[PDB]
Amino acid sequence: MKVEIDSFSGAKIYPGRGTLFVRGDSKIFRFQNSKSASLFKQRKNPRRIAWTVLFRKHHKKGITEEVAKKRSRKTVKAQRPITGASLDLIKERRSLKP
Amino acid sequence: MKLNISYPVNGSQKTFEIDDEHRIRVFFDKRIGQEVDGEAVGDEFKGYVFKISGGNDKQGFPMKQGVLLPTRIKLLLTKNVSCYRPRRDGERKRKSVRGAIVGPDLAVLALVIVKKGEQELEGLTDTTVPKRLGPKRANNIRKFFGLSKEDDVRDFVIRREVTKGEKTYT
Amino acid sequence: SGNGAQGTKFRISLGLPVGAIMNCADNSGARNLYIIAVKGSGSRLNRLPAASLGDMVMATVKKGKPELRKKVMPAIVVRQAKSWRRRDGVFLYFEDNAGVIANPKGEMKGSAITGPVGKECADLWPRVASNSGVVV
RNA sequence: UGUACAACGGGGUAUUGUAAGCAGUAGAGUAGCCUUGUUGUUACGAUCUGCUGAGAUUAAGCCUUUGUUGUCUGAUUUGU
RNA sequence: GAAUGUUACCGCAAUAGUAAUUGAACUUAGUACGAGAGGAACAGUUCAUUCGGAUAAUUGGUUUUUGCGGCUGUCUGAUCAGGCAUUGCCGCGAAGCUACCAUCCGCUGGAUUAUGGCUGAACGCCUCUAAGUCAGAAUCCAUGCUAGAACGCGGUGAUUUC
RNA sequence: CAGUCAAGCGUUCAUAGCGACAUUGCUUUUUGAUUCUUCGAUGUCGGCUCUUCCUAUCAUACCGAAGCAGAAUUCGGUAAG
RNA sequence: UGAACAGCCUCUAGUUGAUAGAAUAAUGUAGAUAAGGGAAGUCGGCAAAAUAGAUCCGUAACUUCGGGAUAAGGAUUGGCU
RNA sequence: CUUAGUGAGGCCUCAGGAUCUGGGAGAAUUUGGACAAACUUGGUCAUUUAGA
RNA sequence: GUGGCCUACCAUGGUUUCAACGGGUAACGGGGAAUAAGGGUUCGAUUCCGGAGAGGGAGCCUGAGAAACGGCUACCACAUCCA
RNA sequence: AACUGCGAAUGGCUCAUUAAAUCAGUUAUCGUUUAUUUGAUAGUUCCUUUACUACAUGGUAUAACUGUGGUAAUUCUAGAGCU
Ligand SMILES: [Mg+2]
Ligand SMILES: [Mg+2]
Ligand SMILES: [Mg+2]
Ligand SMILES: [Mg+2]
Ligand SMILES: [Mg+2]
Ligand SMILES: [Mg+2]
Ligand SMILES: [Mg+2]
Ligand SMILES: [Mg+2]
Ligand SMILES: [Mg+2]
Ligand SMILES: [Mg+2]
Ligand SMILES: [Mg+2]
Ligand SMILES: [Mg+2]
Ligand SMILES: [Mg+2]
Ligand SMILES: [Mg+2]
Ligand SMILES: [Mg+2]
Ligand SMILES: [Mg+2]
Ligand SMILES: [Mg+2]
Ligand SMILES: [Mg+2]
Ligand SMILES: [Mg+2]
Ligand SMILES: [Mg+2]
Ligand SMILES: [Mg+2]
Ligand SMILES: [Mg+2]
Ligand SMILES: [Mg+2]
Ligand SMILES: [Mg+2]
Ligand SMILES: [Mg+2]
Ligand SMILES: [Mg+2]
Ligand SMILES: [Mg+2]
Ligand SMILES: [Mg+2]
Ligand SMILES: [Mg+2]
Ligand SMILES: [Mg+2]
Ligand SMILES: [Mg+2]
Ligand SMILES: [Mg+2]
Ligand SMILES: [Mg+2]
Ligand SMILES: [Mg+2]
Ligand SMILES: [Mg+2]
Ligand SMILES: [Mg+2]
Ligand SMILES: [Mg+2]
Ligand SMILES: [Mg+2]
Ligand SMILES: [Mg+2]
Ligand SMILES: [Mg+2]
Ligand SMILES: [Mg+2]
Ligand SMILES: [Mg+2]
Ligand SMILES: [Mg+2]
Ligand SMILES: [Mg+2]
Ligand SMILES: [Mg+2]
Ligand SMILES: [Mg+2]
Ligand SMILES: [Mg+2]
Ligand SMILES: [Mg+2]
Ligand SMILES: [Mg+2]
Ligand SMILES: [Mg+2]
Ligand SMILES: [Mg+2]
Ligand SMILES: [Mg+2]
Ligand SMILES: [Mg+2]
Ligand SMILES: [Mg+2]
Ligand SMILES: [Mg+2]
Ligand SMILES: [Mg+2]
Ligand SMILES: [Mg+2]
Ligand SMILES: [Mg+2]
Ligand SMILES: [Mg+2]
Ligand SMILES: [Mg+2]
Ligand SMILES: [Mg+2]
Ligand SMILES: [Mg+2]
Ligand SMILES: [Mg+2]
Ligand SMILES: [Mg+2]
Ligand SMILES: [Mg+2]
Ligand SMILES: [Mg+2]
Ligand SMILES: [Mg+2]
Ligand SMILES: [Mg+2]
Ligand SMILES: [Mg+2]
Ligand SMILES: [Mg+2]
Ligand SMILES: [Mg+2]
Ligand SMILES: [Mg+2]
Ligand SMILES: [Mg+2]
Ligand SMILES: [Mg+2]
Ligand SMILES: [Mg+2]
Ligand SMILES: [Mg+2]
Ligand SMILES: [Mg+2]
Ligand SMILES: [Mg+2]
Ligand SMILES: [Mg+2]
Ligand SMILES: [Mg+2]
Ligand SMILES: [Mg+2]
Ligand SMILES: [Mg+2]
Ligand SMILES: [Mg+2]
Ligand SMILES: [Mg+2]
Ligand SMILES: [Mg+2]
Ligand SMILES: [Mg+2]
Ligand SMILES: [Mg+2]
Ligand SMILES: [Mg+2]
Ligand SMILES: [Mg+2]
Ligand SMILES: [Mg+2]
Ligand SMILES: [Mg+2]
Ligand SMILES: [Mg+2]
Ligand SMILES: [Mg+2]
Ligand SMILES: [Mg+2]
Ligand SMILES: [Mg+2]
Ligand SMILES: [Mg+2]
Ligand SMILES: [Mg+2]
Ligand SMILES: [Mg+2]
Ligand SMILES: [Mg+2]
Ligand SMILES: [Mg+2]
Ligand SMILES: [Mg+2]
Ligand SMILES: [Mg+2]
Ligand SMILES: [Mg+2]
Ligand SMILES: [Mg+2]
Ligand SMILES: [Mg+2]
Ligand SMILES: [Mg+2]
Ligand SMILES: [Mg+2]
Ligand SMILES: [Mg+2]
Ligand SMILES: [Mg+2]
Ligand SMILES: [Mg+2]
Ligand SMILES: [Mg+2]
Ligand SMILES: [Mg+2]
Ligand SMILES: [Mg+2]
Ligand SMILES: [Mg+2]
Ligand SMILES: [Mg+2]
Repeated sequence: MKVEIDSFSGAKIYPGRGTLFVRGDSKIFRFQNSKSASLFKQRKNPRRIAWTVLFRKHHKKGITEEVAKKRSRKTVKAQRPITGASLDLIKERRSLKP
Repeated sequence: MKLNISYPVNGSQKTFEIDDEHRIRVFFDKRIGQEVDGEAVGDEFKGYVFKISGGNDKQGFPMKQGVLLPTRIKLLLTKNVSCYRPRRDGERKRKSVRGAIVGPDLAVLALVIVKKGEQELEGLTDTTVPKRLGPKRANNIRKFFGLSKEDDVRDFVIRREVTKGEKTYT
Repeated sequence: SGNGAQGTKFRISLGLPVGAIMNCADNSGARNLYIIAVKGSGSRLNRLPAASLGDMVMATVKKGKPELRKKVMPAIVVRQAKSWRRRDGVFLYFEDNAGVIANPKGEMKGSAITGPVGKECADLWPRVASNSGVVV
């Protein structure tokens, strides 16, 4: 069970919903409802039709908290040395100086 | 599906096989680079935070960070790109690619550990595996060791033993 | 359906009444298929027999190589455009009415099928599984 | 005379697809006064943007309500 | 819908109407049969046709929701918001209605027919028949379904005082 | 449209399937013959629609027969659900 | 507005005369729209649908050389500056 | 050959910014172009050709 | 890189009976070949030179150099393997 | 093994297009690009210009490799750890 989305508007297409359009070039278009789907056949350009996902995304609308910082980073610092040359004698001689 | 988890602090790796929809479904609609908390996936992994790194669907096609889409798309790839190794000078090829968005169409989700859980995982935090090759360029030795352009390298290089049987060589 | 069709066929919206013209979609010579009967059709005073996906019909060719014109022959609707609906809730429709010419056994006359093909048609005539590019 | 009923008002749900107003270094461009401009200034210009997925409509056979206001004995008949 | 006290509720069932149809793929089985060529069927499964009764979650249709938006001509000085063009024109458009264009559902017992038989005389033999009797059909009667006799019926509640 | 006799057809074998000469019937969607009813008027082909009925059954149910090996067919019974 | 005494809207002038009220069943009359197919309907495309202005480009058979010809087939069209 | 219509794809360009470093790199993505295959429909030229 | 190569603005030019333009070519061009009075006629896909193509078109990456095909990319026509 | 460099634009094959095109003989670059081969060709690079700038030589990121994987299937390749 997959929710699909509207290849014109961008809205989730819950099971058994709307209309699916297999075009001549074999590219499929799923429309949630006949509004997008006719707006589609009318050769309308979704980046011009306000209420769509694509129009918004492109017009920087409402996003606010995705352009907000997060907090994901670690701190490692562990040692393995080199395979074939005693991993013991590579932290004693690794006592460094400056 | 299968999880290919890497432990990159220890350089350890191991797979795990997870049936049960709700257990998996924690990865769904997550993208490459999104971190996942671990108790959702199991109770061994309780705590462990996984950043999602790559992985292949059935039929074997690879993922590709930066595509979006939970589908496959056929792309033009070049030198200096993932899932493409060019056979010839300035050779581009048009190849299928799977999206960075996990779905249940995957056989293997590639995961990199970022934070350890309250419990050890056996083939990952129990076992530690060495870095194969050590510093070779001049200054790099001086930085793996911290030596000042004084201490003279020569003797700070690594020396890998191996035996002729009765002759053990350096 | 009928002769040499391994499989059944769950009912699908009938979009092709006798006299419809579907594009010829194989490399046979034909430009179009003009449906004159439907195999396995029903009988009811004044209904037209009507084809859908992966039915076998009987058409003549209106446009095509003269050696293919003015004669009756089997054909198989491979693309619908009158939207039908599957047992998974989806109402899907192609962009054209189109089928490929065949024999009673259900073997094609060209060596390919240009354009897509619905699955229900392909799940039904093996030789169409052969020649199909992108199914559904 | 009450988990009363109604008129509104509120909340949901749904339709359309961004209201009026005001603002703007958006705008092919255009006028006018000189203090003729090292953005000169005052306005005007289809359209564009922002406040604004806003505004408008949403039971008339949608849902719902602690709110507001109101309503709660007119008429006729019936017997083994 | 008057009248069999009034009114109400729950029921009974006379009589009557009645409904389901046909095909295929798998499988059986390349099987029995056949020198071969050829080549079935019963049980099982999956779908279909014709028909019928519903139904509106979905998909489609419909649009005076004159709901939103758009466009022409004009009239209100402009602005705002609007009037007229027998519903001006266009896209979208809920609700309702609605479509094998959409979805769901369409029951199982008995009795028999032809026909094959049992036992068995007539007629020391023989005979499915004479007496008696088994099996039997898209038939018939039921079960089921729709009415409910407005002069067929039952159970039950309450039954008026100025 | 259906019978009776059965000379013949059917390799053989009258009647599996047919059947001459003859002869017996039935039916009333043929066509005739008749002119009883209607000429102070029964609207007059075909189709569309839609209902119902008949059976001399094309299909579907279950059968008997075969010149039925099988598959196909054929003759026949109960049958108009 | 527009080619216009066309259609549509308006000033002047003149009307607001045509039983009424409540609903919005079947069937109608009049005005409409329908997925896919596209005359398979039917005596017959009956009806209905489609076309349509202008600027431009392009334009066949045949001809009484006058035509056939808006033949056919195309593109274009607001606003504002 | 070619009108008209539709138009792949790389290229140029307005944008984009998964990430990944020091204003820069940079994928999916996308605007506008030139180039332009190709499909549909017609026309045209050449060369063939069935036929009572 | 010269250049209507292309774009803008501008003029109205350019070729032709001394045959333009168009059609044909079972036409790649040349070195050459066959035929021996001479003049000629006929021929050259084909070992050397130039050119064009890599199934038909276009597009391009890399590069000193390709519009390359025993390189990519798109479409058209072919056509292969499969779970 | 792999990286890096160079080569894969030569060769070989065919004659389909091609009729002022190609090709030929003859010119032109005062009209431009050129790997290579050959010969030449380089004291200048920092900075308010004494408390100086790694020159005794400044940076990381990768292949191969290890190890974990995916697909019926290709000279497919992903995640991780090195140099
Ligand atoms: Mg709708
Ligand atoms: Mg619609
Ligand atoms: Mg009819
Ligand atoms: Mg459809
Ligand atoms: Mg094949
Ligand atoms: Mg395939
Ligand atoms: Mg009130
Ligand atoms: Mg807005
Ligand atoms: Mg506003
Ligand atoms: Mg304001
Ligand atoms: Mg009502
Ligand atoms: Mg309130
Ligand atoms: Mg009394
Ligand atoms: Mg029936
Ligand atoms: Mg078999
Ligand atoms: Mg066989
Ligand atoms: Mg035999
Ligand atoms: Mg129902
Ligand atoms: Mg119905
Ligand atoms: Mg609806
Ligand atoms: Mg409408
Ligand atoms: Mg309006
Ligand atoms: Mg206006
Ligand atoms: Mg204003
Ligand atoms: Mg008025
Ligand atoms: Mg009027
Ligand atoms: Mg009107
Ligand atoms: Mg409009
Ligand atoms: Mg209705
Ligand atoms: Mg159905
Ligand atoms: Mg039905
Ligand atoms: Mg059923
Ligand atoms: Mg029942
Ligand atoms: Mg029962
Ligand atoms: Mg009984
Ligand atoms: Mg018995
Ligand atoms: Mg016996
Ligand atoms: Mg006797
Ligand atoms: Mg008996
Ligand atoms: Mg008896
Ligand atoms: Mg007897
Ligand atoms: Mg029955
Ligand atoms: Mg009942
Ligand atoms: Mg009675
Ligand atoms: Mg009565
Ligand atoms: Mg009663
Ligand atoms: Mg009674
Ligand atoms: Mg009673
Ligand atoms: Mg009683
Ligand atoms: Mg006779
Ligand atoms: Mg005789
Ligand atoms: Mg005999
Ligand atoms: Mg005999
Ligand atoms: Mg004989
Ligand atoms: Mg006899
Ligand atoms: Mg008689
Ligand atoms: Mg009679
Ligand atoms: Mg008769
Ligand atoms: Mg008389
Ligand atoms: Mg008479
Ligand atoms: Mg009379
Ligand atoms: Mg009369
Ligand atoms: Mg009469
Ligand atoms: Mg009468
Ligand atoms: Mg009369
Ligand atoms: Mg015999
Ligand atoms: Mg036999
Ligand atoms: Mg047979
Ligand atoms: Mg019988
Ligand atoms: Mg009947
Ligand atoms: Mg009867
Ligand atoms: Mg006028
Ligand atoms: Mg009147
Ligand atoms: Mg009137
Ligand atoms: Mg009235
Ligand atoms: Mg009506
Ligand atoms: Mg229609
Ligand atoms: Mg249509
Ligand atoms: Mg048409
Ligand atoms: Mg026609
Ligand atoms: Mg007719
Ligand atoms: Mg007809
Ligand atoms: Mg007809
Ligand atoms: Mg006529
Ligand atoms: Mg006539
Ligand atoms: Mg017509
Ligand atoms: Mg008429
Ligand atoms: Mg007409
Ligand atoms: Mg229309
Ligand atoms: Mg004409
Ligand atoms: Mg036209
Ligand atoms: Mg314009
Ligand atoms: Mg394009
Ligand atoms: Mg440019
Ligand atoms: Mg793109
Ligand atoms: Mg000829
Ligand atoms: Mg001829
Ligand atoms: Mg130049
Ligand atoms: Mg001129
Ligand atoms: Mg001239
Ligand atoms: Mg001449
Ligand atoms: Mg040639
Ligand atoms: Mg020559
Ligand atoms: Mg030559
Ligand atoms: Mg040749
Ligand atoms: Mg040269
Ligand atoms: Mg070849
Ligand atoms: Mg090439
Ligand atoms: Mg080769
Ligand atoms: Mg080559
Ligand atoms: Mg071609
Ligand atoms: Mg598989
Ligand atoms: Mg190399
Ligand atoms: Mg060469
Ligand atoms: Mg780096």
